[PDB]
Amino acid sequence: PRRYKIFMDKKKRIALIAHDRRKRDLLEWVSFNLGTLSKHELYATGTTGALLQEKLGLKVHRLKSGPLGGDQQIGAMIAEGKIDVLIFFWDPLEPQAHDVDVKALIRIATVYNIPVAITRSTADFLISSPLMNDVYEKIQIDYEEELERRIRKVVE
Amino acid sequence: PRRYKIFMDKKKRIALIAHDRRKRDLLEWVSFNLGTLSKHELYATGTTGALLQEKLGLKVHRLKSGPLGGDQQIGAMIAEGKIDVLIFFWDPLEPQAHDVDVKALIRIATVYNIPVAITRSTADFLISSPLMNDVYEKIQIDYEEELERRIRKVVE
Amino acid sequence: PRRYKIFMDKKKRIALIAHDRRKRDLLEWVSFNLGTLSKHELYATGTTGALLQEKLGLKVHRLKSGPLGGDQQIGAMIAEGKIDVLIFFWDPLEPQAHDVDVKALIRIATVYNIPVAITRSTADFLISSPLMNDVYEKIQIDYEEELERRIRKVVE
Amino acid sequence: PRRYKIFMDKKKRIALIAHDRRKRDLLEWVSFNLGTLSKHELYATGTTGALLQEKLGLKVHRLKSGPLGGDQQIGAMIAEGKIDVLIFFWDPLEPQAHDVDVKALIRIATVYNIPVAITRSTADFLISSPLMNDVYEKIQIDYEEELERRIRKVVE
Amino acid sequence: PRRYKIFMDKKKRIALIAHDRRKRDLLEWVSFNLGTLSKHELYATGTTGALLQEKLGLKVHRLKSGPLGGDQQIGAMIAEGKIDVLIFFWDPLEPQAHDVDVKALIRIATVYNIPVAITRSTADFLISSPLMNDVYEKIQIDYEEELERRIRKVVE
Amino acid sequence: PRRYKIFMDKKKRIALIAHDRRKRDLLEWVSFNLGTLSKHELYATGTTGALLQEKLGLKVHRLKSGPLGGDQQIGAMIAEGKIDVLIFFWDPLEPQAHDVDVKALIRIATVYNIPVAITRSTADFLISSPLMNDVYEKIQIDYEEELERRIRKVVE
Ligand SMILES: [Cl-]
Ligand SMILES: [Cl-]
Ligand SMILES: [Cl-]
Ligand SMILES: [Cl-]
Ligand SMILES: [Cl-]
Ligand SMILES: [Cl-]
Repeated sequence: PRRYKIFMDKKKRIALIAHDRRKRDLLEWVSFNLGTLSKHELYATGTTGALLQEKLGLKVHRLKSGPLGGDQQIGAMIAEGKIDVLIFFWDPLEPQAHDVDVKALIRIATVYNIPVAITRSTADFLISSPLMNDVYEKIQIDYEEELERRIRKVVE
Repeated sequence: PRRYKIFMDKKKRIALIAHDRRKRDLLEWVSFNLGTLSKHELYATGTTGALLQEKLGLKVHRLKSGPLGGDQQIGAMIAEGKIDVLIFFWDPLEPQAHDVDVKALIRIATVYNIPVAITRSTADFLISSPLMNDVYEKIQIDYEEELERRIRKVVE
Repeated sequence: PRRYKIFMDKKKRIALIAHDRRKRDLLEWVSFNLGTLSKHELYATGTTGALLQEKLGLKVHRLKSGPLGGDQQIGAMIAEGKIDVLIFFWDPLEPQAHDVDVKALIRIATVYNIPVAITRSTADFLISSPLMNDVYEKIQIDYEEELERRIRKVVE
Repeated sequence: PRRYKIFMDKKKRIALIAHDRRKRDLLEWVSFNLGTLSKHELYATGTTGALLQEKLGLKVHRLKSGPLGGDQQIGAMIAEGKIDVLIFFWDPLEPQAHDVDVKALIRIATVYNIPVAITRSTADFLISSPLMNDVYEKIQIDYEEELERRIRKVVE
Repeated sequence: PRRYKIFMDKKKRIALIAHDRRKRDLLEWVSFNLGTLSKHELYATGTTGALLQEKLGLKVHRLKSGPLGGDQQIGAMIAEGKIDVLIFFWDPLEPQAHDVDVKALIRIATVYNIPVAITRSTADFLISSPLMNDVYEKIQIDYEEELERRIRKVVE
Repeated sequence: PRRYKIFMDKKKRIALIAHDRRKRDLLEWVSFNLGTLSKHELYATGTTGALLQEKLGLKVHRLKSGPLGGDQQIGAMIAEGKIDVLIFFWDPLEPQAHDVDVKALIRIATVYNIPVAITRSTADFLISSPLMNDVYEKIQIDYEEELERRIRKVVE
């Protein structure tokens, strides 16, 4: 399947997500990077969103709570081009029973090949890339072509 | 947490999904039950929906290909109250690598307690119930309250 | 592989299962549906079973505790035709470490295409279908034919 | 919870299972160790058992095909005390989609602390141990007590 | 792919691992089997290691804490031949969020076909096999040959 | 637990990994970014590394085949501080059965908070950041302290 060269916009649509024991960490990261982040459009799952607004006076579009459908809302937005950078701080050691599934989100982000930070150090590289504030070129694999060939083969 | 009651409408919004080797089975099921399904609003992932339009001339709202984000569109729509019945025929023996993930959709259908058929016989019971064509009462567990309080104790 | 038309009995063999935080919910559901349920034969995992007997004076065959083998006993019973309706209320948000695996049970129920309720609203549709108290027709996929063709190919 | 001691019998009840690409390996292992295995009671999933009967003239109790419920029959029998050794040769590289799930069987073997060989070399150590042909002592953790008390605090 | 006959050493390199609620159990097992275990070289994840040294005066090489990379250190050691017996007592009912993943470790042990105990009764058979203190023969599947044929096919 | 600061070096130790159907993509990416990658120390799983040596004459340290233990070698090296950037191009649609597990590597990269690219566009942001070629500060959560205290309360 084909690899296409696609141009991406200067102003980004950034989804901000954190597992519960990473919420204060995300808050702090956002707080040191306010100047750059305030040039882009920002979204968050419900509770992280409230925290940002409440502790920073930040302007963010709030989706539903991650475990109550907010994770699928943001995944759908990725697939519709309405989010194009994912920042997801997650708990690799003691995650809550309800803490949002990292897999499905990173998967749909990989399908659409968008920038993803799943470590805080990755987010620091992302936010300081010249590509953050500029137009840039990305390679989109033609997964639709691949998928349909396979489906037709099975179905006949 | 509290359990509270919601009355659901007579006319349903029904999501139809099939794993690749179950596509023809779901087509045969829809074809045999058209009189009843034609009273309702029908939705489907990309390829299953085209197949229904082509083979049956059925008026179905087509979403993206399931593996390319249609699954998450449908999950988002369940959480938003835009879908209130899920019919998903799946492959329990030989699923393809890309076959739509059953767990995440049944998870979100269960959070919002909507009727779900993940076997063909379950589907025959659903469509024959008098509640298919009438309003009925569902119990909605107050997951937002519990969740909010747990998140609080962690972030605190 | 072939799809066979198979007739199923008027009197059902119903397995009743609940994750810990759904046990009181299952109790209440059973309590509003006693009249219909008392026409069929009923089974439960060990602790749910005891609860039903203790809080309702219900007659139910008790298997082992779900996490100590009761889940496999009921799956085996499905595969031997000794259970033919599954009612499983489960915890989509805060499940216990030991709470019975939903996947394996829904899988073997799909192999044998029996009616399954994994939401309480699904159970209300099931119990009110005319098929609940009548003989009905079901489609059994010939999974055995499919499996053996595949196995022989690998083994030579 | 309490740990208590159970004496196990000299004559074992042994479940033999192999993933499709390991079927010939298990046949060669059984064939090389017949003198010892012939002293014990032998059980197998559907296709592995037929193969042993055909190729070696071995008296093996055949269960259902593993992917069609034989795995759960065997898990139920472990929990019931009807199987007390599990020999399972599995494919760690290229398993088929239907290949029997390793986790659920080792889970239940561990709950009931029975000897388990999930590598061929482990099997050579098991069958050569003097405990293969004698009675021995096993520690059984009182999982029912702990479980019961946890379920109680939740339902309460 | 080929099955090769490979000779293994009399003196073993044993990795000792326990989930948190099995740590005291592993301690006790080691304490009844000190005489045999002291003939071989012993390794453990960080915290289990400390416990053994602290409660038994045992000489063991300590890797990092299992959840902080110790599990991958031991898996790498298996793949490099530096560990050739795995003893892993694990929690089948109430595992901690951080408790070491059993799957990846048993998988790499199966790739390299080494003796594995994942039940305490299995460990008692292992430690009493004459093969424990002797040279023995093992069958190594040529997984490398298989893998490369597959990779070349995809990549072209 | 405490969050503390570590300064990372100008010269990076970079692990390069690709699922089989992404091997050619990673080769094209490395080829386009050679000027920058040649300033750093490069590591790769077995087959990806040979391909880079063959096609680009690149000096890469080759580890074992990913599915035969190279993945765990790399995870061990991350935990040991021997790798401080992970570039992993993976197949979100049609992964092979043996394709390297994404979760375990991103888990350990997150424990030790190193920069991670699991999409090609993330990789273009990483390599263009001024932090690629300078020293930078990372936050290391004190996971060993928390873990140690939790293990203690359990064993106690
Ligand atoms: Cl992080
Ligand atoms: Cl079905
Ligand atoms: Cl429900
Ligand atoms: Cl093996
Ligand atoms: Cl055990
Ligand atoms: Cl990508």
